[PDB]
Amino acid sequence: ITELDQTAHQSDRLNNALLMAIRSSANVSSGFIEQLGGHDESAGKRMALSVELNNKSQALVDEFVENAREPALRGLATELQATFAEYAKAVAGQREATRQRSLEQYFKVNSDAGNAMGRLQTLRQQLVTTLSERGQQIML
Amino acid sequence: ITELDQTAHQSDRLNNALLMAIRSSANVSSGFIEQLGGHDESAGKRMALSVELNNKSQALVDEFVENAREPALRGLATELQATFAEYAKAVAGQREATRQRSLEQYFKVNSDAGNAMGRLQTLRQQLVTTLSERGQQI
Repeated sequence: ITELDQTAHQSDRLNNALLMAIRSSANVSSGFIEQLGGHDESAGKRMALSVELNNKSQALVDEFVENAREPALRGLATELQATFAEYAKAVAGQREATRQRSLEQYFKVNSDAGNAMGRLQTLRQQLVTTLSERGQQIML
Repeated sequence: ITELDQTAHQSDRLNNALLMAIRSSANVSSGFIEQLGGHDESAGKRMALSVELNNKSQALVDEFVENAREPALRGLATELQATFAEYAKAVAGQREATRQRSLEQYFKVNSDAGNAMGRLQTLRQQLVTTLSERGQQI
């Protein structure tokens, strides 16, 4: 029954990582809105929240890769880690666009992140399916 | 295996509902900045996506809560229903502010929204853990 809890924790890492990665990009936009409204300190707070959420998401993504040992899982896990690196740099580019106070630059790397996020969602769906297949197999 | 397939469907309803709810508010803040930059066509598209995502995730949460009859679940399922009702109330306020293009209105509910998503995340974990235990209770 130890192997089942291990699969469930891989599932939680995956679902938590994606949720916090989306939150992180959302907080960048909220920070940019605060700055355009004259609240530079609250913009600073939202920037810190975005980096925090992104760093936690990255920690969970790497934990998932490290604890992935089933061969049907590791090929996708590598893809998830590479694709998340893409998403992180785009969110970093969003925080940098906030720094420039450049709006048209913000829209460019915002589309970047949404593009990479769309591929993270497809990868998450494959891994959840691989994970829960493995869990159901242990039970049968 | 039918009782196991329903705890599987229940976890899928919950995980999808959260992902779409977080995406719904992210589209509103992205839409709001797009209005500030003059990208009004794009912002209108983000608002339509946010309303559709809110509608589907509300439908998934509703179905999840109504099917959560188990005693270890009912309390947490009620907490999710309450928490999600207060999240949709804040994201709807973010959308109202963006349509009115009011920075003042946006700043009233933007913290309400973001805070509740963290709690949604917390409750998802507590619920999936309880569902995973009932699933292996077989």
